[PDB]
Amino acid sequence: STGFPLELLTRPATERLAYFENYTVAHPRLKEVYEILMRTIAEPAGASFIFVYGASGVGKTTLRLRVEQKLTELALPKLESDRARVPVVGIEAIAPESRYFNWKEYYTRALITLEEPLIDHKFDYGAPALRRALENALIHRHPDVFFVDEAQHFGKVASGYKLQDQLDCLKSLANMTGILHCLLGTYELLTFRNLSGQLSRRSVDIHFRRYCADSPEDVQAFKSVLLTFQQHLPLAETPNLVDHWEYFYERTLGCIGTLKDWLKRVLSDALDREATTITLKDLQKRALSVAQCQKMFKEIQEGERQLSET
Amino acid sequence: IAPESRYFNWKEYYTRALITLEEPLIDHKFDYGVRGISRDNFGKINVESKVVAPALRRALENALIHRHPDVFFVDEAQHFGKVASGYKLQDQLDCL
Amino acid sequence: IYSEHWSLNPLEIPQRSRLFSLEPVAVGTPYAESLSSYLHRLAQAHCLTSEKLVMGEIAPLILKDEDKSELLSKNLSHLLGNSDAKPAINGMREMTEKLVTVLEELTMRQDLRFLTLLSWKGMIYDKGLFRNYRAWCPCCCEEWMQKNKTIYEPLSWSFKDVEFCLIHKQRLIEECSHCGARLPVMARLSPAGFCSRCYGWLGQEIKGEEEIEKYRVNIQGISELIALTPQLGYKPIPIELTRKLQLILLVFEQAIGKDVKLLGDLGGIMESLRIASTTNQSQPYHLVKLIIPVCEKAKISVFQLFGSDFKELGKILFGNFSLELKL
Amino acid sequence: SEEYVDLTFKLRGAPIPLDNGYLTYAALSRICPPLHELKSIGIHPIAGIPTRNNLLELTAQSRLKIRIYHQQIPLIYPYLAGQAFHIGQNFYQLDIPDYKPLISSESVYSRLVIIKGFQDSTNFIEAVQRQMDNLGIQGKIELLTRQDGTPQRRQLTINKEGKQFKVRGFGVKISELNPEDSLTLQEQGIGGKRKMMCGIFVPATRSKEEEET
Ligand SMILES: Nc1ncnc2c1ncn2[C@@H]1O[C@H](COP(=O)(O)OP(=O)(O)OP(=O)(O)O)[C@@H](O)[C@H]1O
Ligand SMILES: [Mg+2]
Repeated sequence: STGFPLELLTRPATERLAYFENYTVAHPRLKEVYEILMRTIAEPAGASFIFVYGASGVGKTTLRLRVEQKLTELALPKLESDRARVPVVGIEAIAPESRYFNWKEYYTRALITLEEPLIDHKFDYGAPALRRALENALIHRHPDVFFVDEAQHFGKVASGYKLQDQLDCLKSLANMTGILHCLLGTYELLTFRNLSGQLSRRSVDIHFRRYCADSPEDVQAFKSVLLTFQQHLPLAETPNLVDHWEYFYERTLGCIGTLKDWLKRVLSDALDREATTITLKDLQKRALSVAQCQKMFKEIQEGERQLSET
Repeated sequence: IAPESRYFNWKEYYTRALITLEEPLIDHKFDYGVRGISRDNFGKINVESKVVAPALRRALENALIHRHPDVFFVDEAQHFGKVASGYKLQDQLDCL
Repeated sequence: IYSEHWSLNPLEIPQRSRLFSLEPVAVGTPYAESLSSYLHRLAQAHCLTSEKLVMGEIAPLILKDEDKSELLSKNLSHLLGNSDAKPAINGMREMTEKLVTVLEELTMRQDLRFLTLLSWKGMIYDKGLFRNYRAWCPCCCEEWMQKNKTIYEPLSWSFKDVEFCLIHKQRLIEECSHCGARLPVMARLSPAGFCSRCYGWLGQEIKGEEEIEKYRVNIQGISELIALTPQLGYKPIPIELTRKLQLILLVFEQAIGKDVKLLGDLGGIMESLRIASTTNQSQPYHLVKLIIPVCEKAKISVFQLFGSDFKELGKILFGNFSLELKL
Repeated sequence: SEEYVDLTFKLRGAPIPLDNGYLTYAALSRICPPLHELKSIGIHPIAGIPTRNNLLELTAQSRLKIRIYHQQIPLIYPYLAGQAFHIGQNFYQLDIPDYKPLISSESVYSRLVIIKGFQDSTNFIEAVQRQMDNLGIQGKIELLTRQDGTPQRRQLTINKEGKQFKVRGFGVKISELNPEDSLTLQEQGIGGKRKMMCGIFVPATRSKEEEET
């Protein structure tokens, strides 16, 4: 249904905020990228990298969690028979405190995710020990995919050639276990996509395109997502949000996640004051700064220009 | 902390965050990660210089997720700007 | 608008194994992996020493009331009992029982009990069965490593009465060629095929030029005994084996009744079987001393003795001694 | 007649539930592997004096009785002669077995018969008649009734895995068989769940025994 459950009005503010926060909408770009990603996951076709770009807030993390959950439930009917068979593994890269990216931390965090026993103690049967342990764990536990969120933090190295050596280490990890690695990150990842033939052949590139204001179809889609967000806003009265579509697009750049968090802020502000409708000044209170929007627009424009290679 | 050297010391920041956050009564026995961090007789946790900074960071992560504070306040945050590499400002902010 | 509303709730998959679910090699065949070799393989797969993994996970489940962290900094003998140790851990001893139970619980696997002889507890006497010191066939290890195959120690190597590898016809070697010392089966770090002391190699093309026919019956019978346990599908019943022995005794008595000369060939075994059938049935029988010679004189393989039902066993015995009986 | 035998064991031990079919069958299969694959085998109900809590107190005449072809006894005798089994936490012991013949009688009876997909009494009578013709048997079908006269149903609780399934059956009394057909009936039986301690037929006096109480 287009409307939120009607008994939520009588429920406290926390319940309404929860219903709004765990609610997510499927816009055409998100569902298309979801189908493409799962088609590539089901049939890797010899490609070991599924690099996914996107603006800050297009829904990369949400798509990652959705794919993890759906693959988990797809595999669920057979995990009772076969143990040590973790369906999917998804971890987030850590920006390094030091100047260069740390790989011991990466390996030990991956081991922590796989519930490896006695990680700290370890041994080297010959960070080589941690790398070998991760390789063996990936071989035996048999994960279907391996998401690595925030892949831009991989290239936190002062050496231009070691920038691709990070992916070389990841690739050497991948081959001896044959586990798909679908990295997710911002437009900073574009300097890692197709460097060298090894990363140019076995890498499939998916672009989480945002909703640009040029194509009338994308403008109509943005208006429709505004309409469905308005109809799913848990308020006593439904505020008219489609009219200020230009204002909503100005401070969100078409990023649906930005719209979601901004509307969450406005809804929480209204609920704290026990209001029944959303005013323009309510949106103006929690709108993003003009300089911030300019900076993210510059970044995504540069990323789109770099990715515009045909 | 404004550092004596030209680099912000993330190890000192991590250990000070851990010691400041971990000051409730002794009843909470959380059993943090990493072997180098534990309580003592007087209740003030101790961290040896042998412990590497990233392990201390991971212990801080576990402590923060377990305690779940509403907000982490950092005063005079401009002290994060004491570096030598020009691009290192982005690295510091990315770490935070 | 769009009516699709996704839900990102977790799915709560069933609990995963604490340790990797490594398959045991050649289960049901005369070359099944020993429990010690399986422990070392699991340790190698986890990039941990066998000792370290032991007190990391098996010790808290075995040693019930101790501090696990305080257990992490000890010697393997505190829980394994190196005062005994020996390749006899592969047998039917109590520590073997609890170790197998803990291992099967950790990996929720259902075949580790076949990697030992606890299925024959109360059936086969423990003494005079297993070697005190580690043994190996260098040809087997060299062939396995050259063929990029998994290194392991078969159960047959752990027995005193198995000294030859039928595949390579090579006498088992109990001494490391490099350090000159004899390996204990359990150690801090003893990967299969490696010298547990000097880390030297133990796989070489050693030729066996002895009379292997003398021990052929023993080695083949023990191999059949190991290979048959996983194929039974149940825990053997002691009185089943006792009454099969009694049936063989009756067949022997009928054969002697038909032919007097066979008494000369079978008197000692007749007396031994009669004693074994007069003593308490729950008492185990000496494998190599009693059962293997008994089925040998009955011209029956150990596999046939422990696998076939009473009808098939009786029919084959009657045909073997040309009796006219029909059960 | 004598071509089939009823293996009887003097059974002693703890008191037993009155719907103990799967319990005793599983215990016997635990202590006798070949029992799990035989075809023409069946077990007679275990007699005794019942209790107030739907449990039976074993007496001197209480005994485990197994119907078997005489050409399959050596597959069962080793695993039961003198052997003991456990039902749950209760210990049960069997003595040296004795052999009893399959005697014909004018009328027969079965305590519990189940055929898949038949719960009503009328269609149950029709199905028992169908199996009755399939065996080349002649007789009349009656259902044992309670004090109320209502046909008496008995229930078997198969506790397979974590779950447990319910199968309901009727007591069937068939008379005017002629001794040859009577023997055929007692040996074949009706219901199929003879390993499940249901389908064995008995002379008609035990029907009176069960109808009194
Ligand atoms: N299509 C959507 N519908 C509803 N909420 C969404 C949608 N896409 C994103 N969000 C919201 O955005 C947040 C998740 O962050 P999001 O994926 O948008 O950021 P990202 O910049 O792509 O990722 P990251 O910064 O982790 O690389 C959540 O609050 C989620 O509810
Ligand atoms: Mg995100």
